[PDB]
Amino acid sequence: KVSKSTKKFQSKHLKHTLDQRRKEKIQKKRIQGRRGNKTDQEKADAAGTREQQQLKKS
Amino acid sequence: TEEKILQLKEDIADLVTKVMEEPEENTAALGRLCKMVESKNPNTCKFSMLALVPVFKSIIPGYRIRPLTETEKKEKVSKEVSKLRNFEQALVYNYKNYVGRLQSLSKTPSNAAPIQVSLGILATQAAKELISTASHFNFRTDIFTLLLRRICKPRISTDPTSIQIIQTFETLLNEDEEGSISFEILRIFNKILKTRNFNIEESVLNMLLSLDVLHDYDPNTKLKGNVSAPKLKKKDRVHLSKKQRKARKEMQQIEEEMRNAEQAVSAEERERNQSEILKIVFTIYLNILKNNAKTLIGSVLEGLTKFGNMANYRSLRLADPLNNEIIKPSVNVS
Amino acid sequence: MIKDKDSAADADDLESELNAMYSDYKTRRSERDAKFRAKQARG
Amino acid sequence: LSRYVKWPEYVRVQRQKKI
Amino acid sequence: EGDHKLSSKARMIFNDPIFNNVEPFDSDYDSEEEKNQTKKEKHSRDENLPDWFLEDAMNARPIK
Repeated sequence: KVSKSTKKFQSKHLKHTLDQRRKEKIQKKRIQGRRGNKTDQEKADAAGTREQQQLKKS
Repeated sequence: TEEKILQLKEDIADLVTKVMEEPEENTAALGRLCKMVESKNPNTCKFSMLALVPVFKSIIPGYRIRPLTETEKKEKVSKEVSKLRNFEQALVYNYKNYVGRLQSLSKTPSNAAPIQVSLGILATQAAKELISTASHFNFRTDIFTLLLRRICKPRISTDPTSIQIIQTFETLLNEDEEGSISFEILRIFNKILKTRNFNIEESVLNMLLSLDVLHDYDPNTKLKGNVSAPKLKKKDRVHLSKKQRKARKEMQQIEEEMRNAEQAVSAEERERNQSEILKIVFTIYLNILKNNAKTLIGSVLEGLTKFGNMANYRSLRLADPLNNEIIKPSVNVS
Repeated sequence: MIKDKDSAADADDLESELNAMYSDYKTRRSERDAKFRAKQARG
Repeated sequence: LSRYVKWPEYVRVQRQKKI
Repeated sequence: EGDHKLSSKARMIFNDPIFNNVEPFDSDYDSEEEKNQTKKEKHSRDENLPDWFLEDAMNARPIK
């Protein structure tokens, strides 16, 4: 037996939820192959510490 | 006199223990201990002056003590605050006297008896050790002046403390980002150099190479891995009354705007300090070049190469530059 | 209750009180922004 | 605090003119 | 205990690393010249009434 909340959500919010999920998937697929999309932690790891930077400068 | 030395050490230790654990109402102990430094007996002066360094390094607060005078207050309403104010004023007075004595003892023309030279060396070591943490305190200018006068001597190789003082100054300039302490040191350094017609050792001039205020790094540099609990867990909280929680919210909302304003002020002051320090450093370098000192050219050119873009013979020197293991000299090679 | 009078000491005390009032007024009026408080910290 | 509220403006002004 | 000459507190106080080896052409700096220079600089960089009455870049364009 279907619960009341399930009926309400499927009658009200299912369509836009599915559309937004599709749009998010499309955007992720589009930007998967692009170059220049990195997380802050990854950017910090690539940048290195200060001492690593004086090592690189030398 | 050896038993007298033991009795003096016992008295100093007793005073240090008396003032160490709870210094607010043991003020007279600290006052007498500081008075012992001015004693004409070399033994008392040495032992008290060397023992007072940990005392100050522990009892100096985390800020600068303002000259809070009663004229604007007219309060007379304090029970545990009045004693704190008295302790702060007495600490300022005693620290002032101690720093003055250190400065007076540092000045030794190297012609008196060796006891006075030893006194000056010990005073210089005490001042060097004190400035590592008392830089954010009153009368730092006197310590900076005496240390730089010791460093800016024409001959410093015979001094057994020049290495340590240069290392401390380099560390201070390296770890200072805002540029306040760096500018404060550079003003005195320029003032001393102008008196000596810009005549120092390449090694001395090498301290300006460590100025952090004249350095730029990656906007997203990786700091050290620092891990801490983000928030206290909800089920492990301490009970707070409604008034306590409201006061907590109010103080948090005040602290957030105070932090924002502090960041803005630091950002706007770093640029001005950087400009002033660039002016001073370039003036010093150009005056050295015009004087044409054969033993200072390489360091000057290295400084210009390092700090040029921020603007609008190793056996002939001691005290290799700070972080020399990674700072490969661009122009001042061997 | 104090039954004593001074000629110039009263005027000097009045001047000191006025100076303290003006200084407190200046500080209160200038502390309306947190930037001044932050600057005073490093002052 | 702001203790100036112990003096009204007219009193403060008439004492400032005394100086 | 160990039967030392100094007391335990005195032993702790005087065994700190600061108590190391602690056992009981030519020129001298010209303070007068620097004082005169500071006075000249102060002159080159710039009474009974109350205060409430009287008052009433080399880093501008770097490469970045």
